[PDB]
Amino acid sequence: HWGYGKHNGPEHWHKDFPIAKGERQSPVDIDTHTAKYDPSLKPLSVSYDQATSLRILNNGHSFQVTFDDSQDKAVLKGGPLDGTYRLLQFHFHWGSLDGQGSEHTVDKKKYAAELHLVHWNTKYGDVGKAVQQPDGLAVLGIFLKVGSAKPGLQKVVDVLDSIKTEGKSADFTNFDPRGLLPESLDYWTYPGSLTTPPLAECVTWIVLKEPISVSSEQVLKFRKLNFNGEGEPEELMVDNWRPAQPLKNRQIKASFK
Ligand SMILES: [Zn+2]
Repeated sequence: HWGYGKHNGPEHWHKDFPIAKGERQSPVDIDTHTAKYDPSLKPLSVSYDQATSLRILNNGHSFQVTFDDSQDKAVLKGGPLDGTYRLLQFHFHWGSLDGQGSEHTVDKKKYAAELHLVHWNTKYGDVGKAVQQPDGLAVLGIFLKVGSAKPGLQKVVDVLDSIKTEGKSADFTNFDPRGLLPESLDYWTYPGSLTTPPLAECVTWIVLKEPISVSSEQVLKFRKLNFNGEGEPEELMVDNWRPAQPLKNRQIKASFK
């Protein structure tokens, strides 16, 4: 069973998931000087006004907030995407200390955390089918730096004590993910993969340039979560990030000059 430790972490994943060594793996370092501005890229359309959050869950690798994706309520369109992508869930990756935690890096800089909003292409009908397609998923990635608090994150922070260990969930209705977005929707994009098993090469990555700021107290609460189930030896859920993978034959494109 895979994880982030010495004996089951990212450098082991290829044994159960050989696509780990594939041609379009994520995350990557974003070399800002090499990314080409693409004037044909559209602004991203984030339509989250009718989002319906359902539950918050500790899945043993991260925590996730899940949405009703049975209709087009919270959708991502435009940008590099063709078609409509439904929001299924968001989750985070973070570090043991503020100098690591993000999956993507920017000129090798690591952020304290990274938010992933996972969306699937409605033309494939369900997420299981979408992960089998090269354009099945769109993941919007947002960097977190530590400074001022993010008010729209606090409702999430405050319930994490109720989902400390793997398998715990709670109701998490009426959460508005618009409160997690930075001012600018300027972005980089590239074709990649899921960053956790099964590492499927089904993702159009959209990584926002502008980080959000969160407070030290907010990120400290992430670090109190446990990878373990209740009753097992306590192992803090920290450093749940995959390192940058080889870019290979890919171009990262920027929406902005
Ligand atoms: Zn992720």
